[PDB]
Amino acid sequence: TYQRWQFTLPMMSTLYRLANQLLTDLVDDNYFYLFDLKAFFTSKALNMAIPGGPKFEPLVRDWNEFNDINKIIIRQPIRTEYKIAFPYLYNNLPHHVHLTWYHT
Amino acid sequence: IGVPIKVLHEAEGHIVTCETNTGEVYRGKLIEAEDNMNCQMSNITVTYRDGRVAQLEQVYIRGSKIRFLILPDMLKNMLKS
Amino acid sequence: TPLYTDNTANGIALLWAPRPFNLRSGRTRRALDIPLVKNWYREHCPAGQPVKVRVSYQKLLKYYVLNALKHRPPKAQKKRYLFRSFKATKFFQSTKLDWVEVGLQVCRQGY
Amino acid sequence: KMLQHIDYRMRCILQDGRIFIGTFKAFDKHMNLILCDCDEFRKIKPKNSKQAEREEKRVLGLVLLRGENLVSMTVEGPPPKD
Amino acid sequence: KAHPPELKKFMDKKLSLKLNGGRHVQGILRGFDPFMNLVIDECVEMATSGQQNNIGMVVIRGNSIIMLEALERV
RNA sequence: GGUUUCUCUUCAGAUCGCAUAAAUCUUUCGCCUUUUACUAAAGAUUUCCGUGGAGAGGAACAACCCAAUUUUUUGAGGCCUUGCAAGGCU
Repeated sequence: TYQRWQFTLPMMSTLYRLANQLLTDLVDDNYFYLFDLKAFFTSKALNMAIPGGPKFEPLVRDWNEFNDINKIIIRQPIRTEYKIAFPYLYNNLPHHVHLTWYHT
Repeated sequence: IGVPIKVLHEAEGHIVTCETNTGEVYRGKLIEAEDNMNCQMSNITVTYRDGRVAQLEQVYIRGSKIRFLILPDMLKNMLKS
Repeated sequence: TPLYTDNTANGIALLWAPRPFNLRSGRTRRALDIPLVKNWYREHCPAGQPVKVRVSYQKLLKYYVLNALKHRPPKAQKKRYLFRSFKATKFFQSTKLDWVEVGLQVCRQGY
Repeated sequence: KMLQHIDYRMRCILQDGRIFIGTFKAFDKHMNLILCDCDEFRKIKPKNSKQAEREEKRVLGLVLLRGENLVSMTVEGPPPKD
Repeated sequence: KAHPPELKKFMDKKLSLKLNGGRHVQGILRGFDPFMNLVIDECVEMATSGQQNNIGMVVIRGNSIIMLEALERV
């Protein structure tokens, strides 16, 4: 029926060596820091685009003191990456947002 | 190593009663119990064969010369055996 | 026992390998269900590539993200087998043929 | 032969001639015994002594007896269910 | 197995020793072996009369040791 | 007592499937003469290519060693007084 296989470890090392042209050279996960699925989900929900990443259609589609510009200390700008990383801190209204894996 | 011995070591730190081969009765805290039943205890009350009591700070009784020990009832309530 | 053998460096090497290499045993998979390039577009596009290729990477990631969002687990339904029903009839016979031979028949019969 | 009587209520006779009755829960190589809900009797083992059945009975509780000082054992009553 | 008795705590302390035969002596622990045989220094026999007599440094065989009691704090 | 291999029934919780299609309906969008065919997001419901657990029947391949202290190879027996028990004894 050819349904299950079990191999010995020299077999697996030979196959692993022969397949290396198609395989990645990453050992851990941190390469995909803001490039994982959860970052892309959050990005889609906030209508923001990571620079390499996909772009979608938006999900969501007055004079005030809280938003005033005389009170702001513009030290660094807030990038879009920061809003993906700490979504509840840098967004008013985060709906359907996913928290990303912090670090391994 | 015997099943009763493991249960004895379990009573270390508890108040226990010990009768010797000569019938003197020692009640107090079990500090150390060895494999051969050698027993170190503290703050003892001893009740002799005549009925009289005394008080001792520190004692050590040889296992062979122990007739028996009473352990806390709560501690007993081993199951696998 | 020795401290290490010939297999030791390789056996340690397989602990940090990507799937399915990291395992000893498994179920055989369908040939089509193994993309083999999914990891290439899940990484950053290399530097210096032209605009069409850079955009290409974004589109492949887009479809990857939409499949992952929209997924709901499979509904447990009464399966039916079409070919087993055909083979139960006396009208369908069965044989073993070369793939090219069968392919030619498919072409002729469709015509 | 020992494992059979485990969990049962058992009448144990000591070398000085005391009677220890308790629930037989454990033993070992030396015949050191673990006796739950154990009482000690001195004067008699009653067979329905019309005068009284129980004199010099003492409640002990959870007892570990050393095998050196054990002589013999018989079945006194069935296991308590608890 | 071939265990030591746990007596290092009692080393060089004054002790009260109850022996078989209703015998009692007092002295300073100077050493021991796996059989619980003891070396006791400045030993004194506490005669049943109440009178006490100095016997010096002695060996007590662990066999005949019923009980010991420290006269010090360990 | 086993393994392999076909057909059927039933239950599917599990990344049911380290993969991924289509259709229908409702909302919003983009196309702009009308309808096919459509653009792209959300939600709901189906179909299709595959899978897992359990049960029944058929066929094929293998087989009926511890007596010298701390326990179990003994400090073991004998005398006196009172109401077997306690104590003093040898």
